[PDB]
Amino acid sequence: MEVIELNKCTSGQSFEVILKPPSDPSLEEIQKKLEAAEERRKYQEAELLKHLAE
Amino acid sequence: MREIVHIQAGQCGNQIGAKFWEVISDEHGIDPTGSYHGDSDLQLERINVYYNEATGNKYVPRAILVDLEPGTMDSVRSGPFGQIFRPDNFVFGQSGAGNNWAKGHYTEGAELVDSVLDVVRKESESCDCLQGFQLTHSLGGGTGSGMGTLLISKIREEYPDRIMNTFSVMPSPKVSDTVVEPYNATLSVHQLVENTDETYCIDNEALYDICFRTLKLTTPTYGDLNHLVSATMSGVTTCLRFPGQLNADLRKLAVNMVPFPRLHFFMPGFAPLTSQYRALTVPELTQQMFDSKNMMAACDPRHGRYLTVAAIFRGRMSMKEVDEQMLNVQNKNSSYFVEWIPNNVKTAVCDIPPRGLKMSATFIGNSTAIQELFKRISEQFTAMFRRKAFLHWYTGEGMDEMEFTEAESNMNDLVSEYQQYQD
Amino acid sequence: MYTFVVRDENSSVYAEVSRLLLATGQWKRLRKDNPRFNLMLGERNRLPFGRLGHEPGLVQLVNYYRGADKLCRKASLVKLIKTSPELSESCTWFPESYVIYPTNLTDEREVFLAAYNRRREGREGNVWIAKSSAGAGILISSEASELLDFIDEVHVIQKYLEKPLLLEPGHRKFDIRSWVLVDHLYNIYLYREGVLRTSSEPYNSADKTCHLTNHCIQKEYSKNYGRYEEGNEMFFEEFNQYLMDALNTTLENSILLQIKHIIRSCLMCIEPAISTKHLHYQSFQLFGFDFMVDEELKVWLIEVNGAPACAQKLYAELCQGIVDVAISSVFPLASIFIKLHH
Amino acid sequence: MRECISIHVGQAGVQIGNACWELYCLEHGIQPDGQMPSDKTIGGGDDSFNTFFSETGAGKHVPRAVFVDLEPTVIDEVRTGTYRQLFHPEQLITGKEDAANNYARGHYTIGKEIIDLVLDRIRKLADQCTGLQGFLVFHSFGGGTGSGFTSLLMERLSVDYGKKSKLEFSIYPAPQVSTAVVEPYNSILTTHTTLEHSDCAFMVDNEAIYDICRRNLDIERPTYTNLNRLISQIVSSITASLRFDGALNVDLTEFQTNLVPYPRIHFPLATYAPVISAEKAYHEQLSVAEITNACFEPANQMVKCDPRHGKYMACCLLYRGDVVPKDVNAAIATIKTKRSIQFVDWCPTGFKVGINYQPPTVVPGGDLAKVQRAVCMLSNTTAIAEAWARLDHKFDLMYAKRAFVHWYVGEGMEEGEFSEAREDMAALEKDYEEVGVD
Ligand SMILES: Nc1nc2c(ncn2[C@@H]2O[C@H](COP(=O)(O)OP(=O)(O)OP(=O)(O)O)[C@@H](O)[C@H]2O)c(=O)[nH]1
Ligand SMILES: Nc1ncnc2c1ncn2[C@@H]1O[C@H](COP(=O)(O)OP(=O)(O)CP(=O)(O)O)[C@@H](O)[C@H]1O
Ligand SMILES: Nc1nc2c(ncn2[C@@H]2O[C@H](COP(=O)(O)OP(=O)(O)O)[C@@H](O)[C@H]2O)c(=O)[nH]1
Ligand SMILES: [Ca+2]
Ligand SMILES: [Ca+2]
Ligand SMILES: [Ca+2]
Ligand SMILES: [Mg+2]
Ligand SMILES: [Mg+2]
Ligand SMILES: [Mg+2]
Repeated sequence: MEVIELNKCTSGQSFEVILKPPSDPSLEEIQKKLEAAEERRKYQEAELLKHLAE
Repeated sequence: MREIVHIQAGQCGNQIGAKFWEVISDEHGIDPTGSYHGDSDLQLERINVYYNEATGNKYVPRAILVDLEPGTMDSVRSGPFGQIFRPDNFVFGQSGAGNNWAKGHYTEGAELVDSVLDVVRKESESCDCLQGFQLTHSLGGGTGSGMGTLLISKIREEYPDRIMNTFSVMPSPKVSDTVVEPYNATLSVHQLVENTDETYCIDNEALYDICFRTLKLTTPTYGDLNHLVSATMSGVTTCLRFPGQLNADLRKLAVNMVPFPRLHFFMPGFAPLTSQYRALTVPELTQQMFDSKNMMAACDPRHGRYLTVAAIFRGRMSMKEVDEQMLNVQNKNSSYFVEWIPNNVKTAVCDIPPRGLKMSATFIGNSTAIQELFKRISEQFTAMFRRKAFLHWYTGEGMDEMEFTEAESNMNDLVSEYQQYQD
Repeated sequence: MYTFVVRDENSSVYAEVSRLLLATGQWKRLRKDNPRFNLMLGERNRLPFGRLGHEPGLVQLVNYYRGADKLCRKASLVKLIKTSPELSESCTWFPESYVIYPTNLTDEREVFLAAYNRRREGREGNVWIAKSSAGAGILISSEASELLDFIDEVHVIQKYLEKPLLLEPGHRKFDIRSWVLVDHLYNIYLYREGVLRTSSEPYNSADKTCHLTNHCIQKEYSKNYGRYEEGNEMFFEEFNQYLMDALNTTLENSILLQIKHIIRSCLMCIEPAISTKHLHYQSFQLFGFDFMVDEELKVWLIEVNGAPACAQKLYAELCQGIVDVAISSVFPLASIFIKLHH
Repeated sequence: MRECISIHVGQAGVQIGNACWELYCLEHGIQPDGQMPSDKTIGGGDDSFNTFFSETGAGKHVPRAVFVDLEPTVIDEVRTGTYRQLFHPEQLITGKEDAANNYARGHYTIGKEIIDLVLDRIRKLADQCTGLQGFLVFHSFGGGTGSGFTSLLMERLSVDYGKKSKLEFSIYPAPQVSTAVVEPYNSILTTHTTLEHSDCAFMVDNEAIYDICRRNLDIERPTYTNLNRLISQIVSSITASLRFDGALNVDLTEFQTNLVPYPRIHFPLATYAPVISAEKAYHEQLSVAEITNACFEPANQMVKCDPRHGKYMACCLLYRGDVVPKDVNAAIATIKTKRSIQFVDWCPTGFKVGINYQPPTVVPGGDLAKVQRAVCMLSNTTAIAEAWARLDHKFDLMYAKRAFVHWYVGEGMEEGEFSEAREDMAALEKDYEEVGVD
């Protein structure tokens, strides 16, 4: 049971009580994923319009 | 401003569509002349979903009336709320369709569809954010069935990223006009399987039984049948017409109700169904709401399983007691809800009840038991097709037997698809 | 109409409980994977406690206490007794035990050898027993070298009670099995009916047939199975009469008082760790305590089984009691236990 | 002084953000019109409260916040709400059609079309910062925007503000108030793509907030307004150290240092006490030991789980009100001898304590009663993994049948991203079990 690093001020205070010692993707890649998904949508819609065309 | 464009085609579609606008126009305080005379701001909160606002504070329904005959539409224009519809939105021919899917879809209907799409385009061009479309029609006739599915296919081609919703009346020998209704219904069902996101299956067999068995109507008429459709259509659209958070628009509804693209045919239910001054408790609404006798599709829910369920309680009631009753139905009959879709039952509440009721409940279920309706149509179809009976009415319009064979196989596949998820 | 699921098909005890619940007409059994259940008869291994108590409008109860394995494991029980102040290393009703990990892997090898040499030098009885939780594999030897070499081929080594109370006629060993039920309120109920799993072979302080009282070992490797009592199972009525005719005492005074004391001390110890008082789901569990009695009429704790079976004659009575105090107390419908207050 | 920018995404993020900024103004004495009489440095200053509020030449204190939603209705509330004068139009971003509870629709389809606008608005606030610490992102797991667009924003933020910290306040989905069946899908999808981009996330399970309202506030059917008032209290207790003078959790970097020894395991459990119903005329004020002891009752946690059957990696006690260090230590010593508090061997067994003398502020007319002292415990327990198990199980049930998957594929998402995200959660659950189990 130890208390350390006691800091006090007007609005409060903080401290630490110890009870026992121990025993990213780039913008280019993100754009590719976003465009790859938009391309699959365009392909799916083109097939639908192709289907409706028949 | 998520606008919905309404379309009603054929005799059944216009007679039912007319009653729908008559019912919801009353709930929103809109009179036959389009003037608002309500007393609650909740009536106008989402009035633009179905109504346009013109000069003079007038509210004009965003509806398009289509038919190959002038008969039924002349009755609408002369009906109670006939003057509230936009005059230009009446698109009709003169030849009729003779209860012939081919006439509505390939010959007579083809000659008139482009002018209908011009009205749809005009209505859509003014929408700030178009949700999609809702169509009212029957599947047993020629115009609503044949031309109705033609419009859906052409609307999807021009608005592929919008939601397509339909109220589709299924034919039944108990309330039958012609013997070719199974032909017309089978041909249409395949169209609906491909080109709609949500289809409320309204079975004239169930509507007749409800009027006869429950409501005690010995000689039901189409007017009696359309009373149940008005109340049901009003209930299923409550979440779209009033402020809420569950299924508030067409796409979110489809996301909660359609786990697989082709299984998008719903069983609507309504409670109460009184043949009248007694107060209905929340437990009573729940029991009747899930009771087979209150289903509009003439399918036994206990013969299948619920993929998803949408419940809408209307009126001033205890939302706490509503949650209890809904959980009690699921927990007491959980064997009828598929266990691989957790929490597949969503409940919404609306303070404004329907006209003449202190409170009501509307049921929207995606059950695999709907296959019983498709099997029924499929059996009646095959009984005649195996002898090529009455086909000449269709081959005379350019159709070939092969197209019937394909429609037969398409619906038998749909039945098989429902059967795999029921186990 | 309450609902329950069965996730342990090999449970003879709860197979009867499930049979009784259905017979009441007020319980409906669901699929083992249906989450809308009131009661779960869960599996022994990896019961998903994390998914319990998250069903709106459903009071959920399970037949196992999460964390009770600390008491129902060979190595766990030893550590719990030594490290818990409520029990203390100076515990007088638990045999001197040590946790010995195999060399092919804390550990108490040196500590065990220290106490072993003290007995060898002191001329005292230095017979120990090695066992583990993965047994049917037990070794009883007086040489420490054989015990450590056997484990290498996790175990625990404790003192072997060399002076056990021997029933007459027969001069045979035995053990006492007590069934204890703990409900969602942490009431400790002791089933009035116990059983003595006696050995049909005379005890020899110099073959494991007369030393191990297991029911499977007596019915397989013993040539006197069922000679004195049916199925080598002597119930309290007969045992109590023997204590009166032979030792001039009763089962309550000479033994049962110590058993009740041990049951309370163990369960009261782990209560803060496993209690479901303020938890979003409730737990109960049936335990099987095994005791040894020496010639001085002193009771010793051997182990605690978390998924115990019951004697054939006592299945009905005990299972009904489980439904009455453990299941029906939480889900009422439309005493054979002794409450150990604390 | 170093600024912090708050970002509110989707309905849950916006409405929760609206509740927090309301509470901030009451705590700092800022009026709805933006004026702050106590602020003697007009038009500037580097005070503690300036980390969240900028100052105009006219003395207005503008929150360093951005609101984003693919639908205009929710953010229109803030445009005409009580504190509409606090924000300017540039801070509020709205679309026309939302993500329809579809992660793919929020991340790919609709997200791709507005991501650059949101970043441009974030850049405007960043340019007003002399030393930007990072961001606090509010959002739900279940919504299409909260889940789908947030993950895309978190990716870009890492690219545009690589050195800045990012903390989350995430709303875990609960069926009692949920609005979609696919919320488990969206929760796991957004956690997968956001894990590497978040330094510290505080999850709030609507189930826990819902029951706390019904149990401790006597609310029969809690609403979002009830839930958010309580959530903003916990959020206030967590961010108080950034807005007031102190020495504990003085910057966003200190949150990771004090609560996250392992990066992937960055989901601390929050427990708050006391929650008292304002409908009670008089209530016995709880002591330091009583509220501290309450921090170990599962019924007061933001996520229902049993910390007794896990291990701790760090633990912070945040007190607000009449609290002195002497009483804190006396309550901690007593709790050790009665509770099952197990730490990991490679970590000390202790508590970092922070005390702010100003007691908690309560919105006038709300449901929470005024209290003399309150505490919020931030504990990194392996027990919180129970929430992942529940979520992953519901995911497995639906995905085994591919139920609703066509909605995501239709937006351009590949089915493989489902299993990829699920395999990441599988590894996440495995990490928790290795740390907190023997
Ligand atoms: N605690 C709390 N949860 C909310 C609130 N609003 C929504 N939620 C939860 O958020 C989940 C749905 O996400 P939303 O934020 O509503 O959806 P969204 O982010 O707007 O994305 P969209 O799908 O495009 O509408 C549900 O599980 C709700 O329970 C709120 O105000 N407070
Ligand atoms: N310290 C000890 N002193 C004396 N006998 C002991 C002993 N440890 C074990 N035994 C004997 O070994 C028998 C079985 O031991 P244990 O209970 O560990 O086996 P087990 O767990 O396989 C049987 P169960 O699970 O049915 O109790 C006891 O019934 C007892 O006869
Ligand atoms: N419920 C209901 N069903 C109708 C109505 N009118 C016709 N039907 C059904 O619709 C089918 C006839 O289709 P109909 O609409 O008359 O054909 P269309 O005008 O060419 O599209 C038959 O199965 C009738 O039972 C009506 O007003 N209400
Ligand atoms: Ca012609
Ligand atoms: Ca200033
Ligand atoms: Ca990073
Ligand atoms: Mg007709
Ligand atoms: Mg055992
Ligand atoms: Mg939204």
